[PDB]
Amino acid sequence: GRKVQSGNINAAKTIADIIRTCLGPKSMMKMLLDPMGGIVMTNDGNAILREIQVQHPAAKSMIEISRTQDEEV
Amino acid sequence: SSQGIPQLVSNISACQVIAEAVRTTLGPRGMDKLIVDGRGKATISNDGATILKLLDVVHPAAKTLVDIAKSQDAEVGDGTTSVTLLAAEFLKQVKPYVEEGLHPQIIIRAFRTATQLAVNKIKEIAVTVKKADKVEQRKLLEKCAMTALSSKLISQQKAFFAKMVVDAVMMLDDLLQLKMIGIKKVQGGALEDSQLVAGVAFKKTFSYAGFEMQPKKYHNPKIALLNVELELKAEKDNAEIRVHTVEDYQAIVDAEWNILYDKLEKIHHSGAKVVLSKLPIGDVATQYFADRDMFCAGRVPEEDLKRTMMACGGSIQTSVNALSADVLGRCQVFEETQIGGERYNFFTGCPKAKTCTFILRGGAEQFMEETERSLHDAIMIVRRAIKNDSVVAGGGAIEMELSKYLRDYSRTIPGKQQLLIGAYAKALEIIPRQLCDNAGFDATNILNKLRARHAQGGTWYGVDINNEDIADNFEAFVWEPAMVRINALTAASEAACLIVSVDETIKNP
Amino acid sequence: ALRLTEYSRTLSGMESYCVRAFADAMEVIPSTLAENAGLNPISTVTELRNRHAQGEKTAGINVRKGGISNILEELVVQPLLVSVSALTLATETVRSILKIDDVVNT
Amino acid sequence: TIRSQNVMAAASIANIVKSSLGPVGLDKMLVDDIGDVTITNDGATILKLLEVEHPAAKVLCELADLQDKEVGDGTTSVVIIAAELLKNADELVKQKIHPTSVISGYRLACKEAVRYINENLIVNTDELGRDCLINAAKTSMSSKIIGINGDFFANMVVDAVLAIKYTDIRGQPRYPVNSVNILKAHGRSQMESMLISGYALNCVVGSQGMPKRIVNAKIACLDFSLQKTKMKLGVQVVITDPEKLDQIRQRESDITKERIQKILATGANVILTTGGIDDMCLKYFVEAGAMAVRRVLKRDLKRIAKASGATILSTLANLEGEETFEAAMLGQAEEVVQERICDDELILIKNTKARTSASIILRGANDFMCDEMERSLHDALCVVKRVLESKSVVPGGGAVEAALSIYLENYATSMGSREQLAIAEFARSLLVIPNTLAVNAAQDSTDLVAKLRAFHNEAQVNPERKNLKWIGLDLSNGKPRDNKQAGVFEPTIVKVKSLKFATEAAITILRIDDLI
Amino acid sequence: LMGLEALKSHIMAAKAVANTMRTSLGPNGLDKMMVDKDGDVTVTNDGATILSMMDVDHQIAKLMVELSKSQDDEIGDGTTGVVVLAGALLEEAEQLLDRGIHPIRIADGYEQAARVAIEHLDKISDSVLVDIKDTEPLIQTAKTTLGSKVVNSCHRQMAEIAVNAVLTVADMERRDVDFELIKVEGKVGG
Amino acid sequence: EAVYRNIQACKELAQTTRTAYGPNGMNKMVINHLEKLFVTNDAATILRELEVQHPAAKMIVMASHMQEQEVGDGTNFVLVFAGALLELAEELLRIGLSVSEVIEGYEIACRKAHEILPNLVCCSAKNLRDIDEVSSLLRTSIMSKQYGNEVFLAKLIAQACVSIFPDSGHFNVDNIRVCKILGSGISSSSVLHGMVFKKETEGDVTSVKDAKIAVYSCPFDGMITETKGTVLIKTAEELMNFSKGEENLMDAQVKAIADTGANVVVTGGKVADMALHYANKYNIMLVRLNSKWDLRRLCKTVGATALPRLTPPVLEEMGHCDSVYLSEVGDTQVVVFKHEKEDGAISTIVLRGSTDNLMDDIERAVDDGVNTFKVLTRDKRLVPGGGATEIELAKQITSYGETCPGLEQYAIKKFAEAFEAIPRALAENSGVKANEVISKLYAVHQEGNKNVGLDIEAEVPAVKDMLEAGILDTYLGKYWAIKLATNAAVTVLRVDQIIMAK
Ligand SMILES: Nc1ncnc2c1ncn2[C@@H]1O[C@H](COP(=O)(O)OP(=O)(O)O)[C@@H](O)[C@H]1O
Repeated sequence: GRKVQSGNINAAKTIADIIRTCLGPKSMMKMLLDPMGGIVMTNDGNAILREIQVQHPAAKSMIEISRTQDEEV
Repeated sequence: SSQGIPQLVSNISACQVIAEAVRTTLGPRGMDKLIVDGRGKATISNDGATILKLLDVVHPAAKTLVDIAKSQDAEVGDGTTSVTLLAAEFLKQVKPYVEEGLHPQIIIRAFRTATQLAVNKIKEIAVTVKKADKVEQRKLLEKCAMTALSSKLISQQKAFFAKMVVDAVMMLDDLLQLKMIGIKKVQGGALEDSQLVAGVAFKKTFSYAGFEMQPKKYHNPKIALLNVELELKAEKDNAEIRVHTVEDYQAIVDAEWNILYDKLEKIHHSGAKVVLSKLPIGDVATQYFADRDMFCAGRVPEEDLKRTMMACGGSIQTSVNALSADVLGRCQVFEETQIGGERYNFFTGCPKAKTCTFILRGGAEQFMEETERSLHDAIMIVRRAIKNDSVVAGGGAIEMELSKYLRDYSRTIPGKQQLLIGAYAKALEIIPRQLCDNAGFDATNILNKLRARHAQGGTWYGVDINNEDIADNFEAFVWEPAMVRINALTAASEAACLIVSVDETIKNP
Repeated sequence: ALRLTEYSRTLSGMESYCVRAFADAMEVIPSTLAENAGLNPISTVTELRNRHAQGEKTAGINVRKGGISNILEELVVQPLLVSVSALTLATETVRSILKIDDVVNT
Repeated sequence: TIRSQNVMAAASIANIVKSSLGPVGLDKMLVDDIGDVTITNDGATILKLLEVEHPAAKVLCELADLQDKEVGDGTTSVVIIAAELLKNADELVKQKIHPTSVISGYRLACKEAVRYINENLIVNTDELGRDCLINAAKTSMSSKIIGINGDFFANMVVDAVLAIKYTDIRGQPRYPVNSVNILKAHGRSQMESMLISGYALNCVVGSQGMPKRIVNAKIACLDFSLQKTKMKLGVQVVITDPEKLDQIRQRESDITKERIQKILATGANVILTTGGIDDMCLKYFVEAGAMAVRRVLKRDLKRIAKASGATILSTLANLEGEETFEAAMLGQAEEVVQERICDDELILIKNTKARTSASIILRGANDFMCDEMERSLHDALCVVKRVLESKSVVPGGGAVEAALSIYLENYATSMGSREQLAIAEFARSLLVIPNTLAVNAAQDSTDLVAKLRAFHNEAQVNPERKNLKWIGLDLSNGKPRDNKQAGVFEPTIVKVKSLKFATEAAITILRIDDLI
Repeated sequence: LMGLEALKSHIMAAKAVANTMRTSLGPNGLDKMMVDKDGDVTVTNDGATILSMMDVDHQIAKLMVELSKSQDDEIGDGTTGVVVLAGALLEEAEQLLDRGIHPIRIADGYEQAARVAIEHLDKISDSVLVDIKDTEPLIQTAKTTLGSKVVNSCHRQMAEIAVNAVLTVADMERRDVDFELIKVEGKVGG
Repeated sequence: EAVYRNIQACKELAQTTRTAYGPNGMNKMVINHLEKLFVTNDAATILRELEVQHPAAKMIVMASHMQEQEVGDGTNFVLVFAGALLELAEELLRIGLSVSEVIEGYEIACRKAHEILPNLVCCSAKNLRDIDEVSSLLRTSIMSKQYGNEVFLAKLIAQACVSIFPDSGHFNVDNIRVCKILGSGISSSSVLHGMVFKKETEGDVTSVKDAKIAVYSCPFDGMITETKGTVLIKTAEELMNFSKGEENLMDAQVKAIADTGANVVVTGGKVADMALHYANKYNIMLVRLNSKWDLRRLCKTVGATALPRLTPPVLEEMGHCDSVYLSEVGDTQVVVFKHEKEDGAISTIVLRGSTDNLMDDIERAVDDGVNTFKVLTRDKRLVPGGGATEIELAKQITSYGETCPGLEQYAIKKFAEAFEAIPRALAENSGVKANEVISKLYAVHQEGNKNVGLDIEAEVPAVKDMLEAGILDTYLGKYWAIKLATNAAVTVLRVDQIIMAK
């Protein structure tokens, strides 16, 4: 249980906590605060994933494997 | 540093801190210690037990370490520092292993198993070199002692100390004795004159008269011991009422000295000849003894007083009166002789036989201020040679035998315990390592030589204390008794396991 | 170092003490050759001094091993000119260096 | 902190590459640049890719890459062994041991260790492998077991490697792993698989108007392809002739009657031809008997050329058929069968001369698991090939690093000089390979290294137990196994050079004193 | 605190003692001024008197001054010589420790150095003629040794009285005497 | 928030107390307000010194004290098990379940455990004679506190208890006292009928028949109510005159006050050695160097009572005994008072050892052994221990949780996992990784063996049957341990805030 796996898990938990509310017919709206000043609304998780900033390399690799998932199906 | 591994690391670090204050002291020619604490006064000592007693062990791990180490009492050999350093180096060699997340109880089991195997190995290989019938064992006791002090200049006086130590073997024949080891410091003259005298000897005498006017061949003197002063009356006493009785100014102390004269008559017809006391005695009293067939030997330290009272089988008095009883014994002969530059006193024989001593000349400080520790240790050596049946080669030779046996038996054990047994065997190496380091010449080379000389051939090889290179410590009669080393090694192992097996130290304010 | 310590003993003035210091300085190179071998420098240098003070005027540290074995065969040898040039050039350099009080800019 | 600054950097590199030493090791994310995310678990790749920042790490990785370029793949073993040597050497130096004494120690330890391995720890392939290769392949299968299967595949691969034994100069008969004609097949009972001597092609089915249904004496190769169309070399349309534009192909087809006469004179009755040849062009040779087989591809071409010696471009140079055909490109063999096996009409060239290749039909229900067994069996073929490389092999799974640790420990006390403590410290350092292989398994390193080292000491001290020389950890498990009766093997040359280069690295980086 | 650095600190304390005893030995030595808390001031060349009240600064200096004080009856003139010689021993010992030698080995090297020093020193000089009877070369010795330091002028009388006093008591104890029987009574006024 | 704080405090308390659980428990340093330093592995003492200032910690500690005063073993089981309850309740609350649901689930799970555990028992204690059998029954409790040297203490305790356990089905807790005279060798210990003392003033025992005891911490007078006589230490000659006086008063005691019950006077303060000689001449003994608890014990076991200051003796504080005689057990003088059930019901052992720390370790071992004997006498059925019973309960509670639909099942499952925490506590102390051994124990235990547990002796995590191995706890001990542990857990969980009042 080294710190690197803990960081991997923490990044996965953060991104999954962001995405969770987008599941189901009653899914929540999400807020995208582009530092230019505008806001992008979204209902589903792929749209928020395509432009969410992930500075942590673990979350970035999670995004890459999500890209690998979504390109297939 | 709260629970488990961090707290154990803190405890073993404290053990290392308290060990470094004693590790340098280990060895016969140990690099000694200076302690200032206790009243702001200096003291110099080359004994691990002494420096541990005078230093205060505030830390709990150090507290229990020194308690269990001194519980072995190290009366026979310098075992306090050996036990302390073995325990500390067990902890040192297991520090990384407990640090990497090793449960502190399998290590306790490892220490117990390794110690049991080491004890069995020592008892199996210890040689019972003591033939009882043949009396000429002196011809090897003398060699053992002279080699225990082979470092200093021994042209022919080696034989004199040899005869001293062996005749002291038959002189401390009965039981384990503590006065016998002290030797009276003498200043001036050559070192040739060194002869045994029974009983006790006393320090520098004052300029009191009666040195020979009353012959110093007291035959069967009854012994007197004192704890109350007889003093001069130079201080003035006031009596001013009238001038008719100018003699009354001194009659007040004349009455006191008449009472003391009655007490001295009580002593005189009680048969007591020589009076011992802790405190200086007035000159007038000294001449009273000189005239009245008795003698003054006061202002002597209490160690000689307990020495003499257990010589005579009596007790202290804490009084000047009520001495007309068997509270004191009867020595055969008292003599006082001018030896070198100072007049000394003697009680040869006394009534009992557990009391004797020896006279040490040489006209120097170096070799005899050394003696007060070195021949202390050397007649201790011969006492281990006499009164312990089996012996094993000292100077770390047995430590290398264990560092080989326990290490290979570790590499034999299948379980994870084997690595810990190997660390244990490595920790045994500190005694030759530290003993070599305190002798100055580099420890690493000597340890490599000991490693390579073991595992093939003779096992008795160890550090040659007198020289730089290696030698058979057993052949040089530098022995350590089997039983005492079993107790020391077991005590060190118990100290190590007791330190390892404790979690947080808790205290309530 | 041995013979020149003897010479400084026979010499007079502060020059004698300085020549003794010359010998004590030069004993560094055998010490550091030992300190680049397995042997501890101090024991090696004192052993070499004792050997040269007991005859055996050629003893040192070789390359084929680390111990003091230079009686013959495995001994490492050089033409003296390299050593005497080392001495002469180093002595001239230290003469120049101590010959200085200050370094001035033009 | 002038030498420890180098030792700690090397130890950090070892710590990074450590968690991926064995086949069960973890994955490493290496990013030499932003966004270039890479995930590999073989330490050699990360060492080639990890951007070291300290010159000690620079030189250690340079020596690791030099070892990789020299022989084998033991780069990981080199790095961890060398850096553990460095950590323990710095521990020795902290104990006032002089650095060059440790240098001489490690040098002599490496020499004596190489001697020990060469003289009593190598086991020879001419003694080994008659049956043990079956269980070695089983161990290779253990990584990707997909059911009760695996024992039959072990017999399959061992019989193949015996059959595909590449008789060659220097008496070192190993085969190229890619040569074998492994073939995935669906609609099959996947727990069987047949092996047939001779290479196999991407055989034509459902269009064989050519009567390849009968046995052939010899096969002829052809990487040309006569065509009505400008898809391949030799066909041109720039000619200014309404006839010649079409009958260039017809003239070539009539000229190839000479070529088929040549192949018949050589011994061939069927000629195989690469893609792009017309089926109506195949009819011309079907009518004359020397029929032509379509759809053989570049991999088929290279397999045919390397196995049967069918060097098509040996004497034939232009696309025209007027040039000389001879045995220089004949598919030299004894006979060629085209039997319908498992609803597939595979073409098998029995007893291919100048290289006796074989064909593998990998029976499997689905594409993904077919590719998975292909990968696993390729790994098994590679591991048995690596065993066969050196003609002499040592027990893998860390048995050597453990056994050799005990011998170096014993041989340290054999000598008195200061180097022997370095000998001993190296002996205990070399156990890092068993330690790492154990850590990479869920079973703790201490207990398993202890059991391993005790077994090896039993082999060293109880001479009756000489078969105990080679118990090591299972690479893909956490128990000590007899690594000849079963288990993995690794070539003696690659690991002895691994130890040698590890020691040379530990000398070159430890003789450093300061950077100025 | 511990080890060789602590021994270097001890060496610095010894140098503190040695450098102040350095200027005092010999007839031309520089005297110190001794001041007590009462403020009394006295100048003296005698190293023993200087060390009699030299207060501790770090403890090992107190230990060594007590060691030097303990031999005043036998050491005689040159006790400050003892102190400066030991200080030089420690000063060069610091260089030896810089060279890396363990302290006990330079210690036993110094004891064998003292041994060879004693062996050579027994052979260094000749013997004066008889003491008890003639006493005239002994008068010359006492003049050229004692009256040169600080007394207003060297003259025969103090030396002659001292040698007469000792020879009245010198021969009984096999050519030996104890100073318990000889004392000084200082009484200013003449 | 405060719930999580209380759970964290109790978690750290249970963690710092857990390391001493099991036979191979880890010792700890103890520094009480007497500043004496000793190492121990006993929950009772380690908590009695540890200032648990957190009120929840104090609640669990006093629940442990109530468990200890009701039943001997399990005082550390209560701590570790309540800690497990609170950690798993913190997990449930982090999931989001309310305190009410988890406490009600813990209550129903405790009721189920108390209902099913009597079915869990596998053996019952036979007759308490046959010192071998009762030794085998004390085996687990004796090994629990001290390890490495265990059979000797079991035999010692068995002999001590059986030699005094009456024919009636009753036995008293304040029966076995301990005497801790120093000396080499633990194995040199022995048992004596009645009470013994370590060492006192010398004397020739004349009270060997019809022994009676007086006890004074006041001037050594001992006059009868019908006369006046006293000793006043102001001058020597009349001090001897008094010494004669109160020696004659002691003679008058052994003559007439013996009918009330006074022959030998117990002195709290030291008396002159010459007065000891007079006591020798006139045939009266005495005892000296006794702590106030020693006087209390001696007087209560004879029916007497210590007098703080001078008062003529009356029947209200007289002591009765059968014999006062002497033995040199361990080569050292020890006095003994022997009874024939006139009062009796007391037996005392002598503790032998080279250190007061080991002396206290033996003391706690003896206390836990005698308390185990207590709880065995009134409940002769007793439970297979060493992790076996906790895991059998854990499996049963897991089955019950799967049997209970809806909510309350979280608390049932976590209560079973709290059971699971016990062999984890054994595993961490025994040097074996907890997860592997607990999983292997489930593997061998869900098969129905029902008596498997953590094998300490194996260096590798493994299991063995504790029934034939001799590791087995008391039924009532574990029953009340779990009962008050769950009571403490449910009470502490029912505190959502820590509030101060004046
Ligand atoms: N030989 C043993 N093996 C395994 N566990 C034991 C053994 N002996 C005792 N135990 C455990 O220890 C418990 C009792 O000891 P412990 O709780 O540590 O101290 P105390 O009895 O004072 O509360 C028992 O309930 C049992 O679970």
